[PDB]
Amino acid sequence: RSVEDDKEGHLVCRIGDWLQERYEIVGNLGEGTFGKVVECLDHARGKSQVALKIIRNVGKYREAARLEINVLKKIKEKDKENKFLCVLMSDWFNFHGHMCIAFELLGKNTFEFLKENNFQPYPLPHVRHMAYQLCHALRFLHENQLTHTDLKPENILFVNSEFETLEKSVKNTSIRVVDFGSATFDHEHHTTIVATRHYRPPEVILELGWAQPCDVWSIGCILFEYYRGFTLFQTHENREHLVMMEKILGPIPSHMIHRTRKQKYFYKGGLVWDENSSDGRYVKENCKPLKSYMLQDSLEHVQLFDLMRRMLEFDPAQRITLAEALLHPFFAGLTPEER
Ligand SMILES: Cn1c2c(c3ccc(Cl)c(Cl)c31)[C@H](C#N)C1(CCNCC1)NC2=O
Ligand SMILES: [K+]
Repeated sequence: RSVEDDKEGHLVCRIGDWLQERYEIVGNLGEGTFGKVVECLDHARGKSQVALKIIRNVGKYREAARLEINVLKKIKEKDKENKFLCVLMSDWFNFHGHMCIAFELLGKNTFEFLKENNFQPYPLPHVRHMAYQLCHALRFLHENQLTHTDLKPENILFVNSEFETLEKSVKNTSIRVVDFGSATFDHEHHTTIVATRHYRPPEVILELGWAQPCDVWSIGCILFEYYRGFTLFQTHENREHLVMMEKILGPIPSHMIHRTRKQKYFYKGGLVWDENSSDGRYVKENCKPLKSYMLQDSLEHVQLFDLMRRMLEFDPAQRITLAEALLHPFFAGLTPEER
């Protein structure tokens, strides 16, 4: 039956409407300037649960999602045994201008969970299993001329976020990667600024080109966050961010300085920073060498920090690959099953 759009290009629909005389809406799950994501029953797969992404009837959002779908196709094509932890897309159609993409319902994101637990960090066993899934999934993606570009706790969902009480622990540490809306093939237009602030690597800030090494940094940042419960780089300005990195991580390689069109942030090869000034006192207090954030001395932890540091190399050409990461002695600590 006839549908309708609003003054802004959103499909008009609430809980109880159908699309394709197949999908029944029964929940709201997310919204934005892309459109809606609604829970549905696939009344042509015995009423099984789906997340349906419904995109605004607008040129740029609709073309953005043409590519989102190409990526999901490539993935489904490559991960037949269903083993590479990237979200399965079950369906996709152009509904009266609106692109819709259905996926398997999943549970809470690793951000929602963390904040529902008062920002106390995941045990290290959990950190290890999730780091492993993440390394496993994006390696798959990277041997397929793809880069995700927007990895963060919000974009990683528990299959099943049922928790126990202790302070909360997730019964099941299985996660999916999600939101391939930003993912770029090696051969296609690289958007310049990419990733959300906290998870953004230096070669992007310095506008020096990016590729797969972009996602590895994102992961290094995310693991720090799983391990401490709080972000590595708590800033919203490019100059402070580069200074925090240097204070947490070490001196930027001078070749990356020689090369960046972002000269404004540098004088005679040094970053411009007022140590003795409001923002100074704060970063001096708070931004410390990576090894300082270790919460215990034991091996598992040292093994973790070596991976994080390798994931957080300034020179993207130097940074660890995820194929390398998979062999790291941090991942000798894994059970048979967790393997
Ligand atoms: C709850 N949720 C959401 C998405 C999902 C994609 C797949 C699945 Cl199975 C779920 Cl449950 C999702 C969307 C995507 N991609 C995003 C869109 C941007 N942030 C990441 C998830 N928002 C959701 O509400
Ligand atoms: K923020």
